[PDB]
Amino acid sequence: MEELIPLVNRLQDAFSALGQSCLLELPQIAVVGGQSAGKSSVLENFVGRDFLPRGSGIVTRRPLVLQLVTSKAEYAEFLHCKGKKFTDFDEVRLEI
Repeated sequence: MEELIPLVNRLQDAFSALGQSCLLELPQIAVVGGQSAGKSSVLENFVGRDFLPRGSGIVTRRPLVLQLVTSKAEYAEFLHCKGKKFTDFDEVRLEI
């Protein structure tokens, strides 16, 4: 169809910021894998940049909603970082 993924992204974003995500958990993809499965590398190969935390033991302690949008430019933005544009993906991991 046309504009389904970006539309639901807006819905997810709208549901994300006003914490009432109990109504949510609506259709979307959830990533499940062992610590040794290397699921982090798969995601990093999608973006084409390293931006996920690395360290001994589990580093991901919060559910990460990763919304990928095709664009000519390359940057990232956090909802809790209103208006700020990240161009350094090494800064992105540190922010997470």
